[PDB]
Order: sequence, then structure tokens, then C-alpha cells
Amino acid sequence: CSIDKIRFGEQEKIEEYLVGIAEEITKQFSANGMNVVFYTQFISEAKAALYFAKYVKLSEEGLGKIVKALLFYFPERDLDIGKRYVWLERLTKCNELPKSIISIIDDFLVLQAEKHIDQNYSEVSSNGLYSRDYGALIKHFEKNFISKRLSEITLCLTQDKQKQIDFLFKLLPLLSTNAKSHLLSFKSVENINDLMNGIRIGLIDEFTPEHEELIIEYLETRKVNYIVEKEKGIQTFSSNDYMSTFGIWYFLEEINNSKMEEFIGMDDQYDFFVDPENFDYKKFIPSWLKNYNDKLLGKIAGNKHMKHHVIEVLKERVKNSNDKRYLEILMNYFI
Amino acid sequence: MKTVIQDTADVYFKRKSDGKLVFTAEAQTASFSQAISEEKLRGGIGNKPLYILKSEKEINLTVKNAFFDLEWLAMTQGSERYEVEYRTIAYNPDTEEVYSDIYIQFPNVSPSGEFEMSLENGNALAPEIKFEALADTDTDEMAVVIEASRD
Repeated sequence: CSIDKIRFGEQEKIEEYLVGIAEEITKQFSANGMNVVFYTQFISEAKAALYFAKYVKLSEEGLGKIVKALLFYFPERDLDIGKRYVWLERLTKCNELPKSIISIIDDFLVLQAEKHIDQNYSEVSSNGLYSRDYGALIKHFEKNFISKRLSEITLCLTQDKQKQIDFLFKLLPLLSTNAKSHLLSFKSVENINDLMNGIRIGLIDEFTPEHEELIIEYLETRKVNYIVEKEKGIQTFSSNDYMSTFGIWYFLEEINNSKMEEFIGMDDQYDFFVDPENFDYKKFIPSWLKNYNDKLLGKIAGNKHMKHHVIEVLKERVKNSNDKRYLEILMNYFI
Repeated sequence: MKTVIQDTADVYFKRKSDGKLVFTAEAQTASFSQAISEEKLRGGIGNKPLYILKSEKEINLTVKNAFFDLEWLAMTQGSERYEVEYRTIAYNPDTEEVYSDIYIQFPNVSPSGEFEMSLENGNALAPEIKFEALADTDTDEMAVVIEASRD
């Protein structure tokens, strides 16, 4: 259902409801004394309240109140930073974001950065967890957040370990120029990648130089994977991809090299980008691009010479489904 | 013998740094889910191809049994990953013969239970356990299929 449409009433007191949940969490988890016999009760309803809030309003008091605890007092066992991140936008879906929340969230990101600086910590989640998500998001609100002094307190380091060396790559757009200066002091970019993040927030388009070794070695060491994979037989669909991320680059006109049709093999999505006029049509699927990004896909589905089968794909899916998404897709960008 | 489609699955669990083995004989529910839905972004910059698609592809796994085993209560009594090795099979509709074996293995998976069973009849108590596949910040760490049935 589209709860967003429905109207609201008695907003006054539910504000005290949520501030009460917040203060309850603060009091319970704040001291050394934590009762798990208490943890087995409504801990869950506490998250349940922190959710259906979007679809509900929030003055500065209530929104500040939820953010203090949400960034400060919830135990990690039921909470990873990824689902935290996901939860904080949807609170900001139905309201604005004042200086206060900027302040608090920046405090969170810096001291949580200070939390992970450890020989072992890997900062795991089921999203990937680069609170460069946070950096870019705060950048998305307002014009700029140069990170004031938190920039400097993140710069102040030494030879040490390698953790912050690439970790600070998360928050560069929320940093000063001296950040890039003493980054250039050691080890600019060697990550086999860099695209994953730089292309995500800062670089994106307009310049994709001769990066040389990256894609070439990708193909060089993936041909042997192809051989030893199709010969023996395994098919894992492990969630990490760059062949598709460059196949989409190929027809996006960002990549104009002639060395793209090489692999053949698997990932019929790659064939889908790179093989217009002979593509295997007995692989119809409402996926890949169905994960419809926006207009890049208007150009994707331009395809003056191939439309006739995709319109029957729309037939098959929209006709045999009540899901609103697929027909909302069908109408405009496929017209 | 009329309409009795019913199969079986074997599921194993292991924590890292040691050859752990917690297992179940069956998984009655074995619900696998794949949910994908994007965010609300309206940056609106013309010279900015988005091509975001997705890179999360969350998984959901569930098993049920009466087995916590017995020996790990022993020793274990005396992130903490809970890696899982599935074991299932497939059949050819043409031949309906035993020819294929299916494996599923993860390097980052953690359990996620709802600690409120509290149900008002003491039932057979098939302690349903809900799972979650976690992802590190290194690479990959998703699956391994070990497709068999070579021929």
C-alpha cells in the first residue's frame, strides 16, 4: 500500500511517543547496567517505532531526539551501520535537515571513524558500508560541508597503519584541499579499483583516461577463470562486479575502445550491452536493466533496430502482474 | 503416489578460523528472498549519468530443526562468523535420475533471530532460525555454487 498518501492526525502526542522511546533507549543502554531479560521484550517494538515515522512529521525537537540515540545508543547486535544509514534518510524523507542534525551526524561519522581504527575491525554489513554514503549524503543537503574542524582532526595522522589511508577516501568531498595534499604525500590510488567510489561521487563522468592495467588485467585473469569455471562447472553469482560496470560504460559512450567484445562466455547482461544485432533472445529476463536506473536507460532502450521483442517482454510482465512498478516503467521510457 | 512432490535439503554451518560444523537434517521453510528497490534521489544534474543500479542484492535464509547438535554445547560451554554450506540436489524432468548435486557456501553470514517466540502452547518447538548474509569491505564474498551433474 501507499501509506504516503494517507492523512495524519493528532501529531502532537506521537512526538512524545517517539521521544519517549528515544529517552528509554538512552536510559537503558547508557550505563554499565544493561538487563537482557529486558532486552527480550519490546526491544523490537523500539525499532518498529523508529520506522513508521516516515509517513509521520517531526519538529526539530523530535528529529534531534531520535538522531541522538540512533547515532549514539543502540547496541550493535541488532544494528549495523548500514541499516542505520538506510534508516536515517527515510526519517529525512518527510522533513528538512537543520544545522543540528548536520552537527550530530558529523560527530557520529568522525567518532565512528575513530571507533574502527583497529588492527582487526572490518566494518561489515549487508550493504558494503562506506559511510562515504554519509559524506555524500550530507553533501547532498545544502551546498557544502567542508568538514569544518573535523576535517583536520581526521587529517592528523602519521606513518602508522593503512586503515585510514584509504578509509578517508570516503569523506574527501567533505574535506579541505590539504586533505588531497597530504594524500598525495603517499599512495594516491592503487586499489585495484577506485572507480567504485570516485566514479560514484566525485569523478563520475567527463573523464575516463587510459587507466591501462585495470580492465586489461581484469580480462587477462578472468579468461582463466572462464576456462576453469566452465570446464569443471560451478556457477556462484558472487555479488561483486566490474565487467558489467564497464559494459554499461561501453554503450554509455564513456568507453570508446574496440577491446570490449572479448569475453563472450557468461553474464548475458554483458552480452546484452555489447551485442546489439545478434543477442541471444532466448534469455528474456525482467532484470539487469530492469533494475532501471533512469534516463541512461532511455538511451539504452532507444534501440531503434531492437524494440519488437522488448515490447512483448513488457506484455509478459505487465500483463501477468499487478505490480505497479513494471507498467510505470513500461509507459514512458519505452515509448 | 498421486501428487507427492517432496524433496530434501541438507544444511551445514561453520564459524571462521576453525572447521566448525553445526548442521540440520532438513529445512522445511528454506525461504530464499531477493528484494531490490531503489532510493529517492533528486539531485537533477544533466551532466551526471547515474547508472546506479544496485550492489546490495540482499539474501534471506531460514532453517528449522530440533538440532543445535550436542557437542558444541559441550565445548562451546566447556564477526564470529557463521558460514553456511548448503547441500541440495536437482533432477532432470526427462530422466528423473540421481545425477546432480548442488552446493551453496558463503564466507560472510550471520544469524538473525527474533527473541520473542514466547508462544502460548509449548509446541514441538522447531526453533526456526532466521539468517542474513553479511558483506565485508574487501570484495566478492557472496557465493560458490559447486554445480555437479557433469556428463
